Amino acid sequence: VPKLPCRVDGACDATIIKMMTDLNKKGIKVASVGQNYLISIPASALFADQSPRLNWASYSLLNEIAAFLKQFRKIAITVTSYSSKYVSVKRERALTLARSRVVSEYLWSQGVDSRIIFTQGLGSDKPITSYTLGGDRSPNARVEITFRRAV
Amino acid sequence: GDTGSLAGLQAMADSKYTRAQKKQKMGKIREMALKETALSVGAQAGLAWRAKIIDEQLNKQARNLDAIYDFNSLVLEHNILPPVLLEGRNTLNLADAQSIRISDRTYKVAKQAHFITTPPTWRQYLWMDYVKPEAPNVTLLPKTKAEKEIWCIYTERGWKNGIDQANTILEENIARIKEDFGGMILYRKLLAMNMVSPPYVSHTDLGVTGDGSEIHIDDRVLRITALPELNVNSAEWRAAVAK
Amino acid sequence: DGCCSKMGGINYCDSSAGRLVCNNGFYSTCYCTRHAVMDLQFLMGCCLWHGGVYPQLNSSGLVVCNDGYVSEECSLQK
Amino acid sequence: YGPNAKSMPTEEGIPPSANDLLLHVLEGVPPPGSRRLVVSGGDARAWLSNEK
Repeated sequence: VPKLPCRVDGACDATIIKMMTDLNKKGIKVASVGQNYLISIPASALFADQSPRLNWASYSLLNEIAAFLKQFRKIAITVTSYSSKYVSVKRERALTLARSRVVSEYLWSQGVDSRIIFTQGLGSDKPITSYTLGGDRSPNARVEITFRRAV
Repeated sequence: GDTGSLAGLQAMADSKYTRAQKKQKMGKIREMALKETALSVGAQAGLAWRAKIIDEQLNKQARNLDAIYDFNSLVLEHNILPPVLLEGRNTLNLADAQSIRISDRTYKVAKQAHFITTPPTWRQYLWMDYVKPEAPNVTLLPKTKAEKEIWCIYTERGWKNGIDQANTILEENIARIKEDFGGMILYRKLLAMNMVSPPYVSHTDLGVTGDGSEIHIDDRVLRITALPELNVNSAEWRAAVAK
Repeated sequence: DGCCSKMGGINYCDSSAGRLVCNNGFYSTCYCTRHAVMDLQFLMGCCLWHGGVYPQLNSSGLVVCNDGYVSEECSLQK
Repeated sequence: YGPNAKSMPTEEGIPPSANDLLLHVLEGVPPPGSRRLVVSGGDARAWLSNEK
């Protein structure tokens, strides 16, 4: 018992449920089914308007994301980016790809023990709502992270 | 004293030195025993504590260690540990008078190459063994503040000596793993240089064999017939150039 | 030692993956058996990555592992 | 047959194939006459028979 650690390190399910409740009421979608977990971020709170640049206040939200991500034992994390149609196809494809690269690199720089980090963007080909009046304010412009908790 | 030692003997002629020396003699035969005990306990504590610190520090940078010390890339095609070679330059020996021997360079086979089952990592070379000791078992005890403070200072010296001993242990280990890795690198260099015969491995393979109770479907026998060794036919020595 | 705290409590310990199951359907953080996927990155004892401690009864301070190498780092000095 | 025995069982090149005990330890049967061991930290079982 002093020789064998009682649990995985730095873990408390009460902290897990409390911080995911705070995240859900703050505005980030958290979805749990089976052992798989999906977290969705609307883009307007993170980036600038049609821009692959990082707002300064978003670093706190990224740190909260990293703190919740630390509390799980993973193998592979996947990052997907999505947008609305603005000019072209490849313009928003590059915007999604660059945003995914940015968030993946900062996530790896922070301390999460992933083995695989996958990143890709899709542009404006997979909408979740046919209502498309807003631009970057529209909620279908988004970034998803998917993973599966293992054992 | 004995510096301006005529005056030193004249100071020894004074009687207060006599009544200091006579009381100090019985302490002199007494207090020296505790010093080695202080040295031993400081040595044990310092060695163990420095060992724990260096094992933690070694665990801190584990990924870069496997990054630099890739055994697994160095293996040959039939899972062969490469042999070890030693190179020396500018050899001179003086046997006696009327005897001087001169060599330009020399090479030595250290470990002949053989079969292997898994690439050895660094942990059998670089890990420091740790145990936890929890038994200060000292017969001696101080009596006065003088005994306490000399116990303190000799404890400090033993603590530092234990630290130095652990660091020397690390230095010996890192030298050993350095020479092993350098020998393998030099094998690759000389095999490119075409001064060493490659390993040569024969094989036979037989089909189904056994009795009516035991079978093996395919039974392959693999055996190495030629140990890698240096050649002395010097005319077949490959060159080198750069641009 | 509350493992399913802010949960429904402890249901039972699975013996396959060695994890507790809370009363809500989540795998808890705690372990529940010794045969688990459980990370160990530190060890004790002497003669590690060697033959272990030889079972001899040496009066001298040297202890030599079963591969024949001497562990002076655990062997007490003169 | 004479008063002295004779055979030629040399077989100088051929290695032994494998021990039969590997199949029993594959199926999970402990090898006979051995004793169990203690494994903790992974998902494994182990035994010690002939100091092997």
